[PDB]
Amino acid sequence: SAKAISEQTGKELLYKFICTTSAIQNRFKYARVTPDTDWARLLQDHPWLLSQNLVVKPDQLIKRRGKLGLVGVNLTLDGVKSWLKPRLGQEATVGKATGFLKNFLIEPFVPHSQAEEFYVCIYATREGDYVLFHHEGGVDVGDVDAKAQKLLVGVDEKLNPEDIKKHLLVHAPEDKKEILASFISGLFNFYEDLYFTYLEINPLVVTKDGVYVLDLAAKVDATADYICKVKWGDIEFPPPFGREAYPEEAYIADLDAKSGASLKLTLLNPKGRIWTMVAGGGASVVYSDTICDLGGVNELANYGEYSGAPSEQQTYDYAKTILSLMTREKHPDGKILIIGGSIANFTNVAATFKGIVRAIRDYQGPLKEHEVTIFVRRGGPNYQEGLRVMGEVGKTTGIPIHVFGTETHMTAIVGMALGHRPIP
Amino acid sequence: GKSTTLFSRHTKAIVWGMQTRAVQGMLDFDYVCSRDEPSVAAMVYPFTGDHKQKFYWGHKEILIPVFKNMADAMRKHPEVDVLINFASLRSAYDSTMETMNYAQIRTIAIIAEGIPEALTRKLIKKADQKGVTIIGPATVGGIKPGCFKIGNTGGMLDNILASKLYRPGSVAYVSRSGGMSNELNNIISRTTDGVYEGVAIGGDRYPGSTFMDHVLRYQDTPGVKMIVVLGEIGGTEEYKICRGIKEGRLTKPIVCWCIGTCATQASETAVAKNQALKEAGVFVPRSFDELGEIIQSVYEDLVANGVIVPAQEVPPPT
Repeated sequence: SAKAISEQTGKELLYKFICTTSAIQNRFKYARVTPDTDWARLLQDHPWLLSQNLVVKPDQLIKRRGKLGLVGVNLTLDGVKSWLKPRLGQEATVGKATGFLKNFLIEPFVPHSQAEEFYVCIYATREGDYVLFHHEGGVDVGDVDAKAQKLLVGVDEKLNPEDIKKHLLVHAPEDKKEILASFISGLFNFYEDLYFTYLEINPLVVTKDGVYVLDLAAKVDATADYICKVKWGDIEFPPPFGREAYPEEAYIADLDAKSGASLKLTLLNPKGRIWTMVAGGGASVVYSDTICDLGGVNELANYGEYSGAPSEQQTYDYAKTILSLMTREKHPDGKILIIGGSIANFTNVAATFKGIVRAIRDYQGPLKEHEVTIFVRRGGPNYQEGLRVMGEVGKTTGIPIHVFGTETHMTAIVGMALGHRPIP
Repeated sequence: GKSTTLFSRHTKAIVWGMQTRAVQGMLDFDYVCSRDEPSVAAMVYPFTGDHKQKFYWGHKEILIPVFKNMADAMRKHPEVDVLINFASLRSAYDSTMETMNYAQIRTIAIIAEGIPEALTRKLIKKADQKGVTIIGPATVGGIKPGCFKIGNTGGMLDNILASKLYRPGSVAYVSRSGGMSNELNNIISRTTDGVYEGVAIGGDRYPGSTFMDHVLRYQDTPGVKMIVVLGEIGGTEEYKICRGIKEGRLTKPIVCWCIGTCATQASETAVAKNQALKEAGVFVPRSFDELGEIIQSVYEDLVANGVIVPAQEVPPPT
């Protein structure tokens, strides 16, 4: 899928790889600041921080930074340090999202007029890539999708420089059409070469001195790694602005990275009494839907899946993470584990269930202490053997474990688990 | 122009890749369907020289040729009109593009997950130009009971038998997931006369073929008496179904449920889609939990009105 990259990542790639006759100013003049930054070392590595005034802003995939007052503009290095004191390491809220401001970018301030601010954007659709231009960019740009000139570059077609001039740039200052045209041509070749699916620059600034990339947001098609790795390097794909990942979420992501199997875990409410461990992408969505539909949204602890034929060891490692997570605190009403899924096409149900069984066995004591009840519904290769050892580990440990086959409607166990219907 | 009928009991396919377990799965399916002949005519694999591979057609032993060059395969098997492409994600683009230089091939299933979106747009562009139907990428494929099964679709014979996918029923379906495809096989076989055809279009951003592509085929296939679509939050594909019904292009009973109701643009939510389809006269259940019930309900009405006449169960061969 397409994944966002940081502004600094996007700018670095652009400065490194764009090919344009138009002169791009302040190339590579950026410094990254975190709460662990050694400021004497940073100054020695970016002496340019003393040569002129600066701009500082968070680089954490937050939009509308300027208009929401998250940008410190035209400051001295000390003024940047001052502006950072009450913000860096502190919580901030943007829309319905809250998180710590912990990653900032410092760049040189660029004196310019509003008339020197422009808007450019490129983005992917099934029918090709749209290129957008507007002659009035910036925080004040407004509903740019309604206003911008737009041009579709069709699949396997070329962006014609004459179209850029005769259609995209019709409203641009006549003395800037040439530099703007060269830049956009270059930007598009770069967009295509590095497998971007979204690339926005707002404002793009052009003065007598040349072109400045003041603000950048972007996504690339992450599946293109095998093509672009030579240019991308160790590209990082940051999560949305919000809370930090839990250690267990990071562990599962690392599990995921190490195989063709899909292993995903996101905690919604770590104290919720309803935990799931579902096989199948669609299935995991449907079980969550079902739980919410039946009034359980506030007790829904997690969502995720284990898919694509994971091995017994992988399922063991996934399961033991869930079992640890659900035995941190007691709930007055005990807890529920939904082990569900559709009917697999190639996952070895016997192999994966053996993994879960091993995990249940290692956590049996706390599972009894936490009054965990387990419901299981699953089909696929060797599923009969899987359901057997699962029922069996219930008897052996004294943990209540109700197992069902394809005769039971996939979501039926949710109602059983919540006491909305009887257990057959 | 694109075909209405992709497969039949006479379909012959070429399989690209070294996938002997999948090929044997297809032949076991073919045998239990009482096909006259194996559905796989040949294989193509550029990483080895020509040769033959041993398979079983019932209790009999047979050899399937494996070609190094696709052209040899096409030319020696002019009867083949389906290619199933098991190429890895690094090989999937070129091999699919090359396949479409041979006009006998009307349908391509592309299995691999992880093909860059911009390469898939080029596959789509060429396919639409050539009149070729693409199922996938990132899909297990699809299945047409009694006729043809794509690669691993429908699991083991155990599953093929339990859900009676060895003979046709009257219900067609489309979904993104093959995970959910198998569940649909199961739900449909317990509540109706069974699946007529099922397709999984795959999970990529730009599928080679869309929900509406297949619903149209189903609409134009006499054997299909009702249609089931398992939709999903995101994009506006399902609205094309609404318009089709309102415009009178789509007339057969359609059941649809969009998953993702609990994900908490506005028209792209499962909630909104479910509600709009319902107002358009699509049979939409209160929730997935009632999907089987409503399918069964629509089916029983079609049986009462003589629209569906349930064939008689004949046991399958060995």
